[PDB]
Amino acid sequence: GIREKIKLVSSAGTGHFYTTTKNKRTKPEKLELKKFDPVVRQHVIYKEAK
Amino acid sequence: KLTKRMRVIREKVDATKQYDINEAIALLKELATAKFVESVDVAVNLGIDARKSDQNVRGATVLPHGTGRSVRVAVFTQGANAEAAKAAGAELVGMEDLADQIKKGEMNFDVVIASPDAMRVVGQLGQVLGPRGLMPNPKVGTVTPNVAEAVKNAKAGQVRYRNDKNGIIHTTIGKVDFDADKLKENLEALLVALKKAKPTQAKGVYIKKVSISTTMGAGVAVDQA
Amino acid sequence: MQVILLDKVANLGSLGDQVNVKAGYARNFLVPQGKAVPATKKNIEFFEARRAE
Amino acid sequence: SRVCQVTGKRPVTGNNRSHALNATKRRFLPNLHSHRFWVESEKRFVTLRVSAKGMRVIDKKGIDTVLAELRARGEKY
RNA sequence: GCCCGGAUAGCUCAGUCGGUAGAGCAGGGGAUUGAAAAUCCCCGUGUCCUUGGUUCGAUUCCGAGUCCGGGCACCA
RNA sequence: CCAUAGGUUAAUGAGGCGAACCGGGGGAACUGAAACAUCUAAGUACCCCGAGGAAAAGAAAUCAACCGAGAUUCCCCCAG
RNA sequence: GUUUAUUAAAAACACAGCACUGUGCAAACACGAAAGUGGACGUAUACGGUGUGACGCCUGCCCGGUGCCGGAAGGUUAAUUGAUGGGGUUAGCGCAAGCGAAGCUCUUGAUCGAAGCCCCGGUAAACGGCGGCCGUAACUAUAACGGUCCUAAGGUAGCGA
RNA sequence: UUGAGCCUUGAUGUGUAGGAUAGGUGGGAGGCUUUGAAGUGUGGACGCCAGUCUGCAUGGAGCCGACCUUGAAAUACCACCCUUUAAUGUUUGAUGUUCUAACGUUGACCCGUAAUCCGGGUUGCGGACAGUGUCUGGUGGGUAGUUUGACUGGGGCGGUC
RNA sequence: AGCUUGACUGCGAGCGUGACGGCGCGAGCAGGUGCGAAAGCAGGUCAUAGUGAUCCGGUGGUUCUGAAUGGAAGGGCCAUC
Repeated sequence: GIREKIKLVSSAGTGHFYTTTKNKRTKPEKLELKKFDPVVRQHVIYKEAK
Repeated sequence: KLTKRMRVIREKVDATKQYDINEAIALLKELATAKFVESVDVAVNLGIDARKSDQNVRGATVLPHGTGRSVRVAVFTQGANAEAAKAAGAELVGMEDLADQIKKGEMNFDVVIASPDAMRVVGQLGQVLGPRGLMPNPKVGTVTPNVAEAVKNAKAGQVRYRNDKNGIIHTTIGKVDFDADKLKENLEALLVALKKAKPTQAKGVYIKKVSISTTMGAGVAVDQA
Repeated sequence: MQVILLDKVANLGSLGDQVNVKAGYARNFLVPQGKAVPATKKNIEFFEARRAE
Repeated sequence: SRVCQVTGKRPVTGNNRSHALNATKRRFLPNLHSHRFWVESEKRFVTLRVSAKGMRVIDKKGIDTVLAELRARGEKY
């Protein structure tokens, strides 16, 4: 509970996305990190955060 | 309520009719019987929530035929930006250390522009420019390092548009003396602007109703599309 | 229904015309008495002859 | 018996399908109404207990056309 | 899950179509009576639940969120 | 008033019974799901109506798939 | 008087009486899918339900919860009605990516929307409730009395192991 | 006749400094008046009886704007509209009354028929209500089908899973 | 403390522990990255608890299927609620 569940979406044209969780309480800012992408096969920016 | 000079032109427009941008420009020229060159105005009821920051239509646009009027610009820069502002075409160019003198009696202008590194001095005491829409803001396109360009666009015929806290927006688009075709290009120049400034969360028809009018005249329904 | 009138009647008087009247005013007072008749296509032409002839 | 003397419609059995889908036998009692019809070919108020839809069928075909179908199947009015 | 309303001083609550937020309870004291009662008044320790937006200015108006009160929806 | 309702008489037929099969209108529970309501039991038991020697169905507004088949019904596969 | 025929005949039940409440006739109610009938071939001094239980003296305090009888500004709200938006198909237009009229269809569900509930005012001879902690009457003890506990009010008479 | 949406047409806004019952954004240093204005005199009317608008009319040839103030400046004029409100109209509904031809009639009368049933007819009284069918929400032990766990120093309680 | 994202994707011989389901470890290999001069290290956190089987649906991606054909709906697969 409390610690909601989010999902980082690929900034690329791909629809791939990774799942995870964050602390909406003290971390409302939009999360952004560079991870690998099985579709494009290249580390693309991953934003989107609740 | 109204006078004949107003009741005479009212019979020249059909309240229950949505004229076209091409038919509105010609009819508008017949809705100006005043004793002076009236200005063209176009209002529209944006289908957005004016009470939501993420849904505010504000910015600036350059008319393809100007506004047809002189716009005395007053820029406040610092350093070399002072010369670039003067040689640009600005009517008056005061320094940052002499910003209080303008408030005294040297307050005669239509628009004010300033540089980012000079917003902390003009920001304060802006109780005279804010309520008069003369308070420079990076949004209205009156606050940028390239003041030399900003002023040129304003002198060319650039008009600013900002929807009120009710959901309506009105801006000048020239005079009535202008030719029919001319006005059309100017009117469409703005219509395409708002559509570009339309918020992403904006739900429903962004353009609910558009109407043109003069200084001493009535309004006319026109299809923006 | 449409139905044709035979008598005069109120707000529809003409002594012969097709007016969209509710199935209630027709099948209850009009026809069931002698002031209207169902337009079964066989009557619209019947009374039509009365007009010309 | 509550059965239309024209359309022949009669109480059909069914089930009260509730939200939880609980079967419960029931019936759909026809909307019969004893109406007094007049015949111009007999000068009489022939009353017949027919349903709502049964009356409309008499409007198109005709009270005389309906009765003709009754005396044909033994129906007495 | 949807929607409306409520959360205001330590407690119980009144209030505004946008701006010095009051009353009562309690305590100390005062006024009043010759005096003890009563009565009346003064004295206050608030980001008006929390985070933003519009505004010269938000307890208000709007958006999101939380707790709580009412109803409905709710077949993994 | 006409006309009907009604009354009388005559002819014909019907009424009943019956082990099964058949069509149609009605239509469970126990039980199983190791409980239990969806579900299953079952459109089975039973009640009722009608008919025949068979009944019922039946001569495509059906299937198939670009090649055709050609009413319905019954049996065997398809296929547990 | 009646009752567990066949282990209980009793303080149980019934009882005249009294009270509340429902009922204006095609009554309420009851037996029935319906018709119909009973209630009654009666008409509020009637009838049905409930409660108590001759008589005598009397029958208090309390309306929050749960019910019943009414009213009602605002709020929420079913079926029905089907406003917009999106999607599928395709004549045509595009050399192609794509878009795409009419019609049809799927989906999404504004507006129209009464009760009800909440709310508000009553009713306790309705279902029921009618208790806790302290201060005090100048010998003790108790508490006429005065606050509080916010649950609605907190035991009149009489009686009492 | 009227409650609400909708479309034009007209009103409409008393924080404070103050010439004064300032709606917010924009255009805007002039339109307005001899197509007969201020300024006075009345009717109608809004209303916090503060003050203002307006037809008619008297009169007859002016009235204004940063003004020095106000966070924000014009009854100087003109637009897109909200708050509030009024009148035509439009649209979607609501309420009540009148009428009679369905329906109802356990009112009267006649016949079938020396018959309290029933059916037909006539008439009177109600009347598109009532009632009923379908759908829908609420209500619903009157009634029906069931659940309400198991471990456990017997079970229950407690606790546990 | 500086620099950053290996909490990455496709496998993983072999091995441990359970009736099973399941879970755990795993050098190393291939592709694409970060840090360091480099040798190398990184498939979350010292490790061991911080959890929810199935069915039924929603969302995005993938022409795999597309009940006459060409699509679509739906379904299956991957990610995810």
